[PDB]
Amino acid sequence: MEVLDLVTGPDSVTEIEAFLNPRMGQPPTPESLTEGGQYYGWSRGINLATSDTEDSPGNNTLPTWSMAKLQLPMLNEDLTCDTLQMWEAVSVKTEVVGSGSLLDVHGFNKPTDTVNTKGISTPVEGSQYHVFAVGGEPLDLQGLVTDARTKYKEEGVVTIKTITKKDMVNKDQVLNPISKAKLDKDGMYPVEIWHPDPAKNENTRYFGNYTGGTTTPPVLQFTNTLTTVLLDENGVGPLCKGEGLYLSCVDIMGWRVTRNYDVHHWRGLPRYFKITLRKRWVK
Amino acid sequence: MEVLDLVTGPDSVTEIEAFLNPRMGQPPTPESLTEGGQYYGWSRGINLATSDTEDSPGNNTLPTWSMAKLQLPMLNEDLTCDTLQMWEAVSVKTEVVGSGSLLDVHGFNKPTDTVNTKGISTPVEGSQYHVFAVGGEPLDLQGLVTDARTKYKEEGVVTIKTITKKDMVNKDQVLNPISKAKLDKDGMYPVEIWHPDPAKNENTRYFGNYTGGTTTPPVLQFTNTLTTVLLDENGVGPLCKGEGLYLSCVDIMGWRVTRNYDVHHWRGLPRYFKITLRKRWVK
Amino acid sequence: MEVLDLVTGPDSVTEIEAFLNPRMGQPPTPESLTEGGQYYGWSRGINLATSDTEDSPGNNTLPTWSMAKLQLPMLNEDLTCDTLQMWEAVSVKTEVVGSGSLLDVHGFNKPTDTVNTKGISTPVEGSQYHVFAVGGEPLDLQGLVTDARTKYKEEGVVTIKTITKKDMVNKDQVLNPISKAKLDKDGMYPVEIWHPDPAKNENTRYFGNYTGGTTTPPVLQFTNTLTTVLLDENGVGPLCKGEGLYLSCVDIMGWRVTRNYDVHHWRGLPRYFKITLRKRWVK
Amino acid sequence: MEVLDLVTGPDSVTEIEAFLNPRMGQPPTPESLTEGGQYYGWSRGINLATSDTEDSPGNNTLPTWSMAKLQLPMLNEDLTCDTLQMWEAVSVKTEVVGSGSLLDVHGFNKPTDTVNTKGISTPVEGSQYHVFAVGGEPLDLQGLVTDARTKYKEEGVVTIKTITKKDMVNKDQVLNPISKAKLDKDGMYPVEIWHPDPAKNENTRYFGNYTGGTTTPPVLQFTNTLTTVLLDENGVGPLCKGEGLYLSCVDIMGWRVTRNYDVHHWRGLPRYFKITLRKRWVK
Amino acid sequence: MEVLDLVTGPDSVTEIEAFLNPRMGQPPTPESLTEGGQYYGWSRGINLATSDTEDSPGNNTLPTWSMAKLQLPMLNEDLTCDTLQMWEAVSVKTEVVGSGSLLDVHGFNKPTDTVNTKGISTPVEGSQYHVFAVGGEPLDLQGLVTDARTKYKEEGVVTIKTITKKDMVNKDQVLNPISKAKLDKDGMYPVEIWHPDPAKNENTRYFGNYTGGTTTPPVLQFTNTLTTVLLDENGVGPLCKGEGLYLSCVDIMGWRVTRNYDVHHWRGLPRYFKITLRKRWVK
Amino acid sequence: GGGGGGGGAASHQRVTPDWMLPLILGLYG
Repeated sequence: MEVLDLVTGPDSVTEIEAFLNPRMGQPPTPESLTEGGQYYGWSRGINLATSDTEDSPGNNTLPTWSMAKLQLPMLNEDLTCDTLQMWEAVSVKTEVVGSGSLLDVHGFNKPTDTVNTKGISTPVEGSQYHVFAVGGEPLDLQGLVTDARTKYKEEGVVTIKTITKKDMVNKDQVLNPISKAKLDKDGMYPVEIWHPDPAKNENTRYFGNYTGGTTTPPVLQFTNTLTTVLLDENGVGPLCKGEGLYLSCVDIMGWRVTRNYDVHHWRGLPRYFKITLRKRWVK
Repeated sequence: MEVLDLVTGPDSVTEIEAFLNPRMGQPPTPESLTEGGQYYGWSRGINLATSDTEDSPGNNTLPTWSMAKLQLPMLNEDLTCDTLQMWEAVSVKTEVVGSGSLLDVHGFNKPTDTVNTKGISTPVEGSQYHVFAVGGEPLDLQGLVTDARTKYKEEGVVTIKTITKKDMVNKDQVLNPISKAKLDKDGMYPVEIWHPDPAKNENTRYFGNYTGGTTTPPVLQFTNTLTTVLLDENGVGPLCKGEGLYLSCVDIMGWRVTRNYDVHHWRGLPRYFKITLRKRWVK
Repeated sequence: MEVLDLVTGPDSVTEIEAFLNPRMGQPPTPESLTEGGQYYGWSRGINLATSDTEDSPGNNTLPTWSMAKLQLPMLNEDLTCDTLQMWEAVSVKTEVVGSGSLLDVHGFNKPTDTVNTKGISTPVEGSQYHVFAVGGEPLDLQGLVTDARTKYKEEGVVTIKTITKKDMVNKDQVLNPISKAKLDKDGMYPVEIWHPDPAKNENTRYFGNYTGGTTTPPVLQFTNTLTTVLLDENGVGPLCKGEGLYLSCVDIMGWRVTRNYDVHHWRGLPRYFKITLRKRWVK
Repeated sequence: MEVLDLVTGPDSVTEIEAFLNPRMGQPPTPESLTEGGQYYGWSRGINLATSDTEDSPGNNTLPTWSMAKLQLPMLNEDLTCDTLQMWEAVSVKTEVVGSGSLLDVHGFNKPTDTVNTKGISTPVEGSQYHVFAVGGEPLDLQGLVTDARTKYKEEGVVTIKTITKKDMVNKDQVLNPISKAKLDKDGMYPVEIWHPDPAKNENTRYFGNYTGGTTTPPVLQFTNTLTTVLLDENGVGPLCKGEGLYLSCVDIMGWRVTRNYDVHHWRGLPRYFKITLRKRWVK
Repeated sequence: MEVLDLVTGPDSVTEIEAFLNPRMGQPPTPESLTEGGQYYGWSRGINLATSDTEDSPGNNTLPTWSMAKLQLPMLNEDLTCDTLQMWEAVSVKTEVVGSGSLLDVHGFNKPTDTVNTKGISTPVEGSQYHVFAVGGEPLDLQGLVTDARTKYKEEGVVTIKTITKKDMVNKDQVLNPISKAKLDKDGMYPVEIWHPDPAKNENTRYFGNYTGGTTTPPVLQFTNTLTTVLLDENGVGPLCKGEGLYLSCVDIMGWRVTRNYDVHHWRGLPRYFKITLRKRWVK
Repeated sequence: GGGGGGGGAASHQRVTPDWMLPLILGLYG
């Protein structure tokens, strides 16, 4: 994989836009605002372990990674040609949209004055997690969990056991090299299990940040004036191997809590991506 | 829209100033300090949903975007001339004025010692939201709400339903591309519904930040020594299409809470804008 | 006002030092540590509104701006000379002194263990406000209050009514261009009313920051190794019009609270200023 | 030790990768998720002093330093040659993996609603400590403890007494030059005792940060796009003396607390290292 | 004092190392861990005022400045020589050592679960104060106290009265130019009284920061890869007047609190200094 | 305080100090 000069001429540079909607737990359908669709953009009620050895989170309570594989313009006539062209992601403008909606404090969440059930509807608060990646192949994931004893559903989610065909081991609570996967499905890989693998991702740039806590104030900036350069130390950005551009993200704002038993629901927001790509000559 | 050289000569550069007052809910009139006017700069008492399916916020409890369209000096004799001139916004000095007024802790808000009704009058705290934009056309808005079931008044505010003529759908809690609008009216577009659209705003620069929480300390800096460059990666700033310069903003400092049922009122502060514009030759 | 070259030669550059003591409410005299002098550097007990329409803060409970007008060396023989010289403030080293005194937690304030009246004397906490300005004329102020109904004393403080001769209007809770003043007296302009006016102050550089909250930890840095450049985008600093250099500031660290009814007293700290000035030729 | 030119030619530059798993107290084995292995990645329950003079922490409740010594490619034929080559660490990409696992709030920890045993499983919070070092010899440690009277186990951990053969002295609560060691064993040197020695470590670069508190929200960033340059003011990086590269770290995220007597368990996460090395000519 | 060229040649540059132990209140001796020495590194129990007019802090409850005067190599044969040499401090690598010891939460401090006397031993938290200075003469101090009525012991500490021979005046709660001293003794000048004097210290560079609060999480970074340049705007660093280099500091981490009456003890940590000096020709 | 953000959270914008305006400007005319 020799990377040569930038290709010049008509259409050697292109822009790709996309928004990835969050995957907090409640699927996009049913759309009915009375049959579950009113939780889209949120997780369903987080259910807790019933004992130290009985922790089975429902799939719709586990935020998962969002991902999209975008198709770029075709490039090579001759595939047996000594020198071909590849799309190179140069930079990305990305933005999490909707933080202002968090200013709705007039709903029916747990109120701030619980003695009289007054005040305001408590806004979303808590743990936040923002990660996005742009690469030329799926984001490589390293699994690591809080508890290797957690009983994740066998269906509907991709967990470490889905990959290894075996039960998690104690090493899965730290770095177990065996527990790897690729983010190749949207809404299926729980973010409390799968993390960007720093030992791989040679062709993907990822950026994440985590803020913990139970009532931590969410903080978010948004501007259309910032660009993230995806070029590495050698001036080379992610190269689209099959002309497939991979976008990955997760944007958890925290939880809203209901007036019944403090049931928490994760809140996620959509992320916008505008990727600038250029053609690169490759040998 | 070919952008050419900067125009030189007498009056090729100009400065425009404006302050946009906040739109927190209580309109500017009545002015009477006994008939409602005493709430100008604040929202009226935030009223809460009465059930999970009955959330009808009053219009005067919903901060909305502030916007102004400023007229710039006329430019072109010949409109059928191959090369015309356009005003280009180069930079802006902007400032949110009045945070010092938040130091009044001698009023009648909920006191800090509630056992004896003593201490100080609790100052403004909570969720903060600061956004401003400068562009050559209205700020493009993407709607996204906390709850697609919220029953916003049909009159007095522009909501997603005003635009689509239909009820919100579950997709409106995430990114629904159909829910778009333009900030073309001051005090009408609620900020908990309408967000800068990152997929558009090619000719507008916007910058916002959100801090959540219920008692989060407001933080604010102000100096007349800072400038925000509005030029893009190509050195081109927003171009005033009809010589109309659009200013948009929202500056929520948090809430003050009364001594009756913890009623919260949003507090907003005015924003000052000093935009430097230059004439640009356009083909 | 044409600004020309920098004047060179003997004494064309000069340094000016000054410390402005805080103006929190209790005047410098009486000095007696039993007759009130023990509150110098603090405000007196903050008294609260007795109703929604009765808010009369005592003057000594309202921090006000500190300001000093310094005389610089005389400059011009010939005032009818085509080209004169003016003092130009190039930079300032400024510092808020005394934060370490906030480490005294052995006094008689409300204790941290209120059940047994033990622990430590609660240190100063809360809302902080730091602003300083250096200009060639008085700092231009824009009035904006929390409540236009507040009954500020008519004597002893300069309030919006002192300036307008009329009662405040609801617009005074937002930006009302009529409510302007100049900081031309020390300890008289309340900081909860008067803010640097961004629409003016062409010849002053100001910098401020606000942190709200009721128990927010005060934060402060101090070093003698930092300089603030006062030069504008054109390399010109504030010019001393009548060779009078204006220094303005306010540095509120928060409040201490007593063991009786949680009475709060604002704590302010002195600010030091070392301004470097140079002579400028002006046409 | 004269450092000369960089060696050029085939294989003069090399990359080395490694992940160091945390050492929070529970060893890697037994692996059994019922016999202790379920605590791997965590410490065992923190046990408290029984009196002011009886503080005996269990070894498995004390996070210790992680370290690894990596073997690099051999270099010198002639050891009696005037000029030899040495491996020089130029830079490191390092990352703490797994913060997303902290988003599991569905387990059996102390719940956020203790009155009804509901809400969510409190996530990991508290004191955080992140340190990593890359050097050409073991990290030099300076001992300093909270209490010189603490009765650390004599076996299983390397403490100041292990080194001095004598009991700690009061000077061990501040800087006592005698209490020095080298991080030459993984999982043996408690981080509450051993700190990077700033008076030594001439051939190691270390970087650490500490955040205290009991419920402080953990914060963590991770990206594969950042590099830490290991070169000193003279452009020289750590030199691998015996071609042994030393990696050291500790990454405490805070504690989880159980539903029984608020027992706290430290949580640590693995750290990834990708070190770029180049051959250096040394005289 | 004309500063000329840098001296070149053998030994024109030199490095000086030193660690200053904290001075929190309990002196280094007695060393006995049963006779008080167990508090070395901490202050003794903070005792509170008994009334508004009776505040007598014990000396061993008052952190004081640490300082050391280091002797540098001698320089001048001829003192009547037109041109002499002086040592110039160019930069300093400084580090506060031991924050990891704060991770000991297994002691006997007030526990986090006070209902059952469980959880963990509350770690050090609260007000933090970090200052260090490097200069060619003693650090010039400006006194400023919380309360001019405080009754500091007349012996064992240097206070404003020690210097003025008179009682403090109300002006001592703000900036009183008369209250000045020099940090010429280690462990004698209380940090709640004596602050770096910005009006002096022409030959000293100091840097401090203060964080208040009662339970504020201590935060600390440490790395051996950072340097603080001591050179001023003219490229000149502190010059060692009598070849005596002055190091000053205070590093308060907050307090630990006991299980009896919430008695607070200040915790301080040692600071390391590595100063690089060069010879300078002076006329 | 203790709740940071510096990656995936749409990042911080800056401003230019007035006196630095020409430079910064001269690069985009």
